[PDB]
Amino acid sequence: QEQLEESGGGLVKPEGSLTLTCTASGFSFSSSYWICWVRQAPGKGLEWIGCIYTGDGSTYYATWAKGRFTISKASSTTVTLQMTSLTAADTATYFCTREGGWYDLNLWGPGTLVTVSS
Amino acid sequence: EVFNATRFASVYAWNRKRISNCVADYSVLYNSASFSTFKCYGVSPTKLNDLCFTNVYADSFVIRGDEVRQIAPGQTGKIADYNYKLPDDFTGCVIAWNSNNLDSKVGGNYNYLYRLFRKSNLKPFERDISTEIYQAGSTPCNGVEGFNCYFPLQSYGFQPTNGVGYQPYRVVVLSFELLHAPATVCGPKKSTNLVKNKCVNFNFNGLTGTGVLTESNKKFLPFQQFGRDIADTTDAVRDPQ
Amino acid sequence: DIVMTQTPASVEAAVGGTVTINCQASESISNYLSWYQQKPGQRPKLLIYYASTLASGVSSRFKGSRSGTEYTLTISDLECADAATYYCQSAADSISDKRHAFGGGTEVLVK
Amino acid sequence: SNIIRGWIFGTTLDSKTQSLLIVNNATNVVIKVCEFQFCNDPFLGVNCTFEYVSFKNLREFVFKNIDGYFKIYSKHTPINLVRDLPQGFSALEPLVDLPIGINITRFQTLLALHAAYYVGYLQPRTFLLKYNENGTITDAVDCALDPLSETKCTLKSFTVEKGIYQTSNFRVQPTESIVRFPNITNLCPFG
Ligand SMILES: *[C@@H]1O[C@H](CO)[C@@H](O[C@@H]2O[C@H](CO)[C@@H](O)[C@H](O)[C@H]2NC(C)=O)[C@H](O)[C@H]1NC(C)=O
Ligand SMILES: *[C@@H]1O[C@H](CO)[C@@H](O)[C@H](O)[C@H]1NC(C)=O
Ligand SMILES: *[C@@H]1O[C@H](CO)[C@@H](O)[C@H](O)[C@H]1NC(C)=O
Ligand SMILES: *[C@@H]1O[C@H](CO)[C@@H](O)[C@H](O)[C@H]1NC(C)=O
Ligand SMILES: *[C@@H]1O[C@H](CO)[C@@H](O)[C@H](O)[C@H]1NC(C)=O
Ligand SMILES: *[C@@H]1O[C@H](CO)[C@@H](O)[C@H](O)[C@H]1NC(C)=O
Repeated sequence: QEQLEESGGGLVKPEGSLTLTCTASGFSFSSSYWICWVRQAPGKGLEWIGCIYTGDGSTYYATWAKGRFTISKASSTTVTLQMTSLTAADTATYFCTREGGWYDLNLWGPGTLVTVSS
Repeated sequence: EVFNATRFASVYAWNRKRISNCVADYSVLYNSASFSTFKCYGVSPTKLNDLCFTNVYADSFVIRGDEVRQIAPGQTGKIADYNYKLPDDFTGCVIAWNSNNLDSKVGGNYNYLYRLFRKSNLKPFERDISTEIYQAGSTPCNGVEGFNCYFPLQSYGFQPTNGVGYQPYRVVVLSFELLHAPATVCGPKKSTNLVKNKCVNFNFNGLTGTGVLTESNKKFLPFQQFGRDIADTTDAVRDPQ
Repeated sequence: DIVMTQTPASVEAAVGGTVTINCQASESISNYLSWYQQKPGQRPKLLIYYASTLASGVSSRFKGSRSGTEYTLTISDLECADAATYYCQSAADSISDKRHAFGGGTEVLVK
Repeated sequence: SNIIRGWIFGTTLDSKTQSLLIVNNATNVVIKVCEFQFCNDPFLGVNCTFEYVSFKNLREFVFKNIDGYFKIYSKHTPINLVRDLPQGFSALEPLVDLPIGINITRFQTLLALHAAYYVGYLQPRTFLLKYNENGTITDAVDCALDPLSETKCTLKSFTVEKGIYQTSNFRVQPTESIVRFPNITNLCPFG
């Protein structure tokens, strides 16, 4: 069935640029307003930041992280990824979730772990 | 009439309306507040009535509630490269308005289609109805349906209660073309009440003369417009009204 | 940006019971509202389509009321599996610009 | 019996390119640009870009194409002669000046099957039209038909008194062109 999957490096240097890979079993070529910028703090909670549309419009970032975070969807085989800059004590867990109708998040992805410290 | 149509064509089969032998007034369109978007990429968004153009082409189709701004020159994307593509040099205007209350039905009506993928990007002002099966290199598609190859046309799922991004939105794009043929569709001409027995500057259908107008006894032939003297001086005009 | 608040996360019940949680926003639009189930150490799940609906594969006790500007959700018959924090998500209503404001959420504790 | 019922004005007139078509119907007249192919017998049986909606009797017509306009002139003076168009003068008043904007180099006529028509040709020729008091062209003379007409043209009058009048200049145009250059010297030894 349709499912979202994620993969990323376990460790990263402070204020270092890390690329977060994402793959989806469903093509979702034209009607996928998916979000992978929801920031799940450890023991505190999730915090949505930005989205992305398949039309290469880059949508909006909500100025939560201003412009230090960007989305560059490579399309191809459901290949989407995000770049981070000036990461400082950012939370480890964040999921690539797909968005359905009525502005919801029907299917989420597996958790990821990143450590800001060296 | 074309804005008040009952049926609207799909994006992959957008209807084109050609206007000729007609005087088009844009005052109603300008003053109509039902339009949620009136951004125009032409020379002027108000001098359209004043400007004179040879022919006008109107393209009407239904797309997603989002990516309405995406309908513009350039702006690479799914709709740009595999649906109705606007040329890089466009002198018309883009009009968008919501129509949820009439064209949206429960159950996700599938009367609206769109082209997902093709071999190459669509050239500007192109209509494709072939809907041939797209291939992804392997091409094991001798049957009706195979792996990595399906129907390139996908049915829109539109719901009134669905988010506005997925809600039905109506876009009509008008294109102005300049050719060697004479102009036949331009704005209305404002005419004032004539004044006689006074030296008044007048513009009688492009005559642009100055003098005193008074009733005449000469019998103009029905096809004739303005008389002349021996020295080729305009000395009589026929009022168009 | 959309600002929002919610009720304190403290929820206590002994055997089942009905506990109401209010999660509201000042400028949240109508009919565009969805909650989720956040099982600790597990993938988040959707339970509602929009405006206190049932979606699919969700118990009939996961209902709510849109009411006025406030948005109240009702959960009943708390269990060990149901003893997970729930999050309320609100989104803007505009084609030109839209944003989401995740809430602090409430945590379910079963005695 | 009014057998003639319209004309076709198209460069190819076989659906290859846009072509003009005029049909004559007692209630209305139809003019279209729509390109279409018709049989070698286009007789009337009893996309598009433009559209218009409108032997005692002799009908005279003049068609021309300048600056993308298909001007039409007509006149229906009663004629009591069946052998030929008789002597006399009758001007033609324009009827339709529709802005067609297409090129025309071929012409066809329409008939009916259960009738003599003359085809003229127009070339740039200066005229000296005589307008009546009401504005109707009652007579006209050529400017190059014969020396008397040329004299009338130069003096801007239909009558010329006795005398000698200079009309135009007689010039012998060059017949052949010759170019001569000195006998060629040795070419460069690129080879
Ligand atoms: C347009 O055409 C009408 C038709 O002749 C012009 O004259 C009018 O004719 C009607 C019918 O006899 C009269 O009752 C009116 O008084 C005439 N004037 C108007 C202003 O209607 C008319 O002048 C032309 N112009 C306009 C602006 O209608
Ligand atoms: C002539 O036109 C009238 C209407 O203008 C139409 O009713 C009639 O059939 C036409 N005659 C033909 C096509 O022979
Ligand atoms: C009509 O078809 C011809 C080809 O026969 C084409 O050149 C022309 O552009 C078409 N015109 C319109 C308005 O579609
Ligand atoms: C008709 O054809 C000629 C020769 O191809 C071309 O130069 C000309 O522009 C055409 N005329 C019109 C009115 O389009
Ligand atoms: C001009 O019109 C007048 C007035 O109707 C008429 O009497 C006369 O015969 C016409 N023709 C002329 C003067 O050639
Ligand atoms: C070279 O010599 C040959 C043989 O005489 C002659 O045909 C040719 O023109 C000369 N030049 C060249 C090949 O440039």
